Amino acid sequence: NIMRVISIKNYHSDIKVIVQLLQYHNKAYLLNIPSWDWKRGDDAVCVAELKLGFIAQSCLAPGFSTLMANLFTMRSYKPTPEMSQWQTDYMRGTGMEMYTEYLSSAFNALTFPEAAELCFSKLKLLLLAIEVRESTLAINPGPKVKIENATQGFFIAESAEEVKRAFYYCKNCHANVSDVRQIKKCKC
Amino acid sequence: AGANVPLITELANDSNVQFLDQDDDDDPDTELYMTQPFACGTAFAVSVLDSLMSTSYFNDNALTLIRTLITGGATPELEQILAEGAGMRGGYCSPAVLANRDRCRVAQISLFDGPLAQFGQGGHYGELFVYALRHFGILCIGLYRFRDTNPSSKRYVITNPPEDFPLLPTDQVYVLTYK
Amino acid sequence: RKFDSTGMFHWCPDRPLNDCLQDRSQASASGLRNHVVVCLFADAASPLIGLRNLVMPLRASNFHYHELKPTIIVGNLDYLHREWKTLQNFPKLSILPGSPLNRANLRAVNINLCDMCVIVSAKDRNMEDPNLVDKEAILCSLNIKAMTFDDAGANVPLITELANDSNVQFLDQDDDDDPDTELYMTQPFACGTAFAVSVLDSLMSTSYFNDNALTLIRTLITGGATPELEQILAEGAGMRGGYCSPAVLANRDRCRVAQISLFDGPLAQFGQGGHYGELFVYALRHFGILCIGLYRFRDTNPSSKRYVITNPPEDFPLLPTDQVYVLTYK
Ligand SMILES: [Ca+2]
Ligand SMILES: [Ca+2]
Ligand SMILES: [Ca+2]
Repeated sequence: NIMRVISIKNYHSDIKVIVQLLQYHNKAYLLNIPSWDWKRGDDAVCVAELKLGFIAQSCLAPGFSTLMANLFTMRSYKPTPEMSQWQTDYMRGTGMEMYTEYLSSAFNALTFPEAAELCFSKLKLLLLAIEVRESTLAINPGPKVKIENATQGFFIAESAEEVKRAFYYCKNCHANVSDVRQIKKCKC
Repeated sequence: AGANVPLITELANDSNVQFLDQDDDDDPDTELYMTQPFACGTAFAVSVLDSLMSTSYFNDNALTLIRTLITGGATPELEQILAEGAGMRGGYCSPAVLANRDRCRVAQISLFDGPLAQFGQGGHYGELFVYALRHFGILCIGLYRFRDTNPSSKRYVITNPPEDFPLLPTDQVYVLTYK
Repeated sequence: RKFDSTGMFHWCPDRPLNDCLQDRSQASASGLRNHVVVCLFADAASPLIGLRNLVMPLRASNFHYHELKPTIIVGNLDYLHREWKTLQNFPKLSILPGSPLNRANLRAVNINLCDMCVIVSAKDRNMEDPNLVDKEAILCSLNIKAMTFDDAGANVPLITELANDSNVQFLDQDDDDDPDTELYMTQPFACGTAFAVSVLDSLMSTSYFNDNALTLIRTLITGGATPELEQILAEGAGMRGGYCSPAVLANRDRCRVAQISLFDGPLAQFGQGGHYGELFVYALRHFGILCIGLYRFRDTNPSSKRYVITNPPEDFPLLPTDQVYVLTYK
């Protein structure tokens, strides 16, 4: 797989090459290829780094290994009647996933905790992080970090179209609507 | 204190997850994620990270999100230092560098003691999330609820439940902290 | 000084490995510059290459002791303990343990200030695949090109031995690559960056036709590997000699190969405007020099990759940046 990368990068340098490595010491060889550029999204998905990392965070907070593992497998909620009370609540948790989408102009000049509250209370979307314009990736910052225009927000939600309610939100129009499916309106 | 020892087992095979726990319904047809040992954080197969190749394409930043959240700040700065071959290095460092201790780690908050215990008795998850966010600077991701409530000490994950979801005094809540 | 019985090489008394052994502390302390770096890949069980044959011609009696380029081999101790039996009788030789993929090893050596970094692989050739054969040889060359120094990254001159000819394409990063195209036509070979073994298949034919043409180059390459040596080495006691008589030491005069840049010196006038034919005649009369060919820059209109031109025409224009291959009497 290291040689597969070299052959691609030999043919053409400017290209995104994502690799699945197994051992962590082999990741050092990919980083020393001259064409391999971190900046343009060449991600060496090292399994041993992540595998043990997921486990390591469970030592700090048990069960976190399977909180995160479910966020990246793209699932959908199909509650069969054979399941019990505890399983149906778990299988809803499997259907949640990470998503990136831009916040609307309603969130501009507004603090993080108040913004994350509006996403949860009204829109029903858990807002984790906001990328701030070197684009720094700030996870759950305090009240000091404000929201600039066209900020990329990181959401835990059921689907991507559910997160698109953040993009179509309006303080003038949608502020009195209880049904959250009624926020499909791009017209604000 | 015998079965109450918390442990997590790495596995080569997904089908071998059934042999770990002694009290559940087992089918090799059922996938690894639906099984009782995985749901409770007792197992972790490698197969669940096959989907991570797709997310790295679509969401370039979603992969680098979790590497901050998991490894505890594995910056590219480190990866190039380690590629140079002399291992880890540092010293005492300046106060500008040591101001980078503030980032959000993950943590559990039991709803037995403390100010949040009031919500565990009667109230819902939505009421907890709003109160915790304003005062403390906390995002409640999910719950780690007991399987049996009517007794083994096996708790299962519930990632981002609904607004109106009832809590118990025995629950534990996953949280991103600033402490 | 000490010399071989033939009077062809710089000899030494026999040594143990720990005299010439170094760590990263001791190697960096030694102010190494304008030298050779043998990046050697080998297991303990892997068979002998005979790095003796690499180091021997570098230690030719044509060169003075101060002029010798100090060689630093980088590999296993278990492997080099075998080859030390042959290598021990050569001055300015230094062994540093560990693999040459580690940048901590190369930065201690000062690979940025290297005349030629030779990459060799002693490991078993074709035991698995054709693609995974030169994994170490390619990754080492790419590692050195990628490095940057602060007192020179891609400007480090190196030459890579290869098992497969098709793997030559992966070395250089900026050229048109086809496995249909033979090894000799490729950009890495033409610039002296690669050297496959396959180019010496033709040497079996020349040894039949021109009996003397094979023994010509053994004088010109190995630096006077006389049959006298081969029978001494067959007797099994290694290299030997001492101080030797003035009749034997008068055999230091033979023609070595050398490059002459046309930037400074008296030959610089020809590089500006004149031709190769005008250079050859002037150099031959005054200095006793046969200009064989040129080592011209590929890009002229900027990477530092020069390519070979063996015996060009009489009317061939020169540049001030060119370098000329020459047989000297110095
Ligand atoms: Ca879903
Ligand atoms: Ca079982
Ligand atoms: Ca190439």
